[PDB]
Amino acid sequence: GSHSMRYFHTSVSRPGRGEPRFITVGYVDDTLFVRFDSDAASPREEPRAPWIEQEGPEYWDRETQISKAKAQTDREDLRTLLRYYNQSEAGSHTLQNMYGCDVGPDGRLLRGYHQDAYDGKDYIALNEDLSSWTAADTAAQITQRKWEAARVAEQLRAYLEGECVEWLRRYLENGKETLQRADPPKTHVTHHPHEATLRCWALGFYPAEITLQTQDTELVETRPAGDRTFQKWAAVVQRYTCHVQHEGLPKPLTLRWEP
Amino acid sequence: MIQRTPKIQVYSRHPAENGKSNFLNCYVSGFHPSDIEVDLLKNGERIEKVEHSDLSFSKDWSFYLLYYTEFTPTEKDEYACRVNHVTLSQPKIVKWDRDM
Amino acid sequence: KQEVTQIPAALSVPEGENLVLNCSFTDSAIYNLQWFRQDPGKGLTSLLLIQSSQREQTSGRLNASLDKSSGRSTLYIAASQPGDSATYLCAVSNFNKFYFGSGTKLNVKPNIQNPDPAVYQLRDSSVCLFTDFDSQTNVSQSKDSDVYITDKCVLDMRSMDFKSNSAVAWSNKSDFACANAFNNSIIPEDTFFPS
Amino acid sequence: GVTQTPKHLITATGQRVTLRCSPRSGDLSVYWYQQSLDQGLQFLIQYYNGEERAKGNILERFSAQQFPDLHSELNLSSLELGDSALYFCASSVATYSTDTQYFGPGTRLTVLEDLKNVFPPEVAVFEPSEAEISHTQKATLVCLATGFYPDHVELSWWVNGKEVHSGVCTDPQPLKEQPALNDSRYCLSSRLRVSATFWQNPRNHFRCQVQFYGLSENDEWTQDRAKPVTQIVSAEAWGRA
Amino acid sequence: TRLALIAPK
Ligand SMILES: *[C@@H]1O[C@H](CO)[C@@H](O)[C@H](O)[C@H]1NC(C)=O
Ligand SMILES: *[C@@H]1O[C@H](CO)[C@@H](O)[C@H](O)[C@H]1NC(C)=O
Ligand SMILES: *[C@@H]1O[C@H](CO)[C@@H](O)[C@H](O)[C@H]1NC(C)=O
Ligand SMILES: *[C@@H]1O[C@H](CO)[C@@H](O)[C@H](O)[C@H]1NC(C)=O
Ligand SMILES: *[C@@H]1O[C@H](CO)[C@@H](O)[C@H](O)[C@H]1NC(C)=O
Ligand SMILES: N[C@@H](CC(=O)O)C(=O)O
Repeated sequence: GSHSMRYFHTSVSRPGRGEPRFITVGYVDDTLFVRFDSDAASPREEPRAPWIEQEGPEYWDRETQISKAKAQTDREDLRTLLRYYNQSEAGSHTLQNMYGCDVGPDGRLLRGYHQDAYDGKDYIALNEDLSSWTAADTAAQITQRKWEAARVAEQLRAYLEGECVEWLRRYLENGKETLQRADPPKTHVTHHPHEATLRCWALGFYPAEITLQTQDTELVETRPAGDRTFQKWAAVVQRYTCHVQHEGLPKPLTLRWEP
Repeated sequence: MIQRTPKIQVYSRHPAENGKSNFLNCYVSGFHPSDIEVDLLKNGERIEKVEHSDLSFSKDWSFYLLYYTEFTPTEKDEYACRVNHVTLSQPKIVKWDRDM
Repeated sequence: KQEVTQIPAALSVPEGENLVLNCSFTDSAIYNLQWFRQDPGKGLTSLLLIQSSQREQTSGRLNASLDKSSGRSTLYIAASQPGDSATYLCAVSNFNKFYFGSGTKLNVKPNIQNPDPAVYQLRDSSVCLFTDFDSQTNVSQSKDSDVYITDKCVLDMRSMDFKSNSAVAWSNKSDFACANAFNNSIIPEDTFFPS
Repeated sequence: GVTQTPKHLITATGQRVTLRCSPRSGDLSVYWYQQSLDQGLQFLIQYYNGEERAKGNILERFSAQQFPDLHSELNLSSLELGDSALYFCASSVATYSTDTQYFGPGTRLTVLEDLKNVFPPEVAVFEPSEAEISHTQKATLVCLATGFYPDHVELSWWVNGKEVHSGVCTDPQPLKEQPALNDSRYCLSSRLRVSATFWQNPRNHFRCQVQFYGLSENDEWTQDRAKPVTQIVSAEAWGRA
Repeated sequence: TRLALIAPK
């Protein structure tokens, strides 16, 4: 079906303890493939998937230079936003950014996204027209007028419509064995004791999109097994049947607890 | 300032099989801010070499991390995971049983 | 490592001509590429800014392309005008480094529909003047180090909508006349030589 | 927009100069560039809100700073002949990779070994040709500047006391009088073509002005002839017949 | 590949 490439950034200021901690990661669909952490001795963008290691040094140097420039831009933004919100320089604050592009099975661009948060709340975001901003408060409106003046969206829109799609198309080709294959779950049900519980399990599946009494049912968040696979279970307190729907499954499987 | 309480889950990479190598996980998510302390315990004793994934967040900007360590399960050994956060008035320990 | 090169280094064309100015660079990890025009007095003025991920830009008669993969940029100038005469430089922005290229010096010659070439002698305050010739007429330099020949130079009388090239020659020599002042340069046969 | 000071600068080797720049109002970033013949336009240093941000291949003897009022200074010390160049200031709103810079007029620096060869120009106006008025129905007037060094000259015309620009041409570069001698004096020519009836009007004043940028009155001078300071030599011409 | 953009807030 459809695919995606995303880049996540996080800068957390550390007052009196030095320069802010910067961590950025890159995802194709739900697969991590690149990272950069400022808390390393020699900070460089490092690979996290086999299909990305084939890139030459001109790729990794550019990725490292862009990560370091974003860490520098964030350090200035932290101090700038203290002025905007009139906050003390003694407190830790967090700037998050996410940007990326959604492509369909045909390879064209479905949606481009670029959004920033400050202390966990939305700050400014590129609208889906890739041409206008929505700022969350009057301080973000300061950023918005500066970003409109400097024609920031023009570059974002060119990247999301152009470079983002082209490289996502390349990544899926070089990693078609791991990025375009869907691993179905390994479902089983257990019983935990005039009252008891039935637990519908789903283990080792990719991608993360999985569907398992919409009131009394207890459903945990999808968790990674640590080996690129995922897990999920649901519980309720023969007359019960848990529905299992996944893209890697031939049919939506229904299962009852075999005693 | 937004403060969100972490969702702690303790489990294992492989199914229940005592006597084979396995990976013990402690996946925290939905928390904010990022500053968090996560320790893995063996019979109440801290596990020394504990790995952790690279910090990242979900749609609602809440972070999520994965702490993991290779271990060999035992019917005798009881493992747990301690997570301390600013949202917690006291550290919360979540013990790992095979069927959860 | 960044090396920005431009071709050609100079360009002298008739007005109205579509121009192709080329720019090349060796490092593709740029933030943007710019085209500037430099006038001797006013300095540099940005004409087109192409964002990192963009492939083209446009502004009136100007249209520039960008190909980071091959490290090339082409500026297109449609229907060149005499007011476009300047030096055109491409600039790239790299990581903490800005680079400029050698530049293309552009001279857009106007169209003299009524050429009336002639050589006159101005009243010595000895100056000879070759004026009102077509833009194709090239004023060659002197054959002697004692005669000074300046290159052609267009003056615009916009109040009457008329332009005319001219070249000035002067020398301290006793045996110096305007009939032979520009004889080292190829001159139209219909050039009026008054007595 | 961006303004620089001084416009021109004549100095000797080993000296020290300060180049000043006031960026566009509201701009936080200032840039310095050196344009030379053998290297073209070369990026020296960039300041952003008082903090040095970026540097090209700036010399150890070059020193720069951005002040709290956002105006910038460039100090060039222990000067050499190779330091002769155009120095440009630019400014931008901030550090946006998507936005452009805005350049100033530039400062022209020529460094000479000694100021003994510095000479002011001699100016003379040449009245139009009688045979040209009868033929082209126009009158052109040529201004000539001779024997100046260096080439820091700005020629302008002044008709009837006020300055003009229409019907004016001026050589883009000065002309070397004696390309044999390496330290040859320069020459420059400019023409002013007016209507034949306007020059024939005997109550019209024509005056070409040559702003020669030479030494300052603060420099030393140990020669008996006049000190070649920044002056304005000009030649007058009135209507004839 | 990553986006090349410098845009202070
Ligand atoms: C400039 O490059 C284009 C290719 O992009 C080429 O077709 C053209 O001939 C080049 N022009 C010059 C003057 O080299
Ligand atoms: C600019 O030139 C390119 C190459 O010829 C062309 O494809 C494009 O349509 C031109 N853009 C405009 C606005 O004319
Ligand atoms: C014009 O004449 C000059 C000499 O003054 C020479 O350098 C140049 O090559 C000539 N150009 C053409 C097109 O003949
Ligand atoms: C130009 O005229 C001079 C006479 O002053 C003569 O000596 C010279 O040979 C002439 N040159 C040409 C090319 O006719
Ligand atoms: C430049 O030199 C002047 C002396 O005229 C001095 O006051 C100033 O501080 C110097 N600035 C720098 C940046 O070196
Ligand atoms: N020489 C002038 C006489 C004048 O204007 O006073 C003419 O022929 O018009």
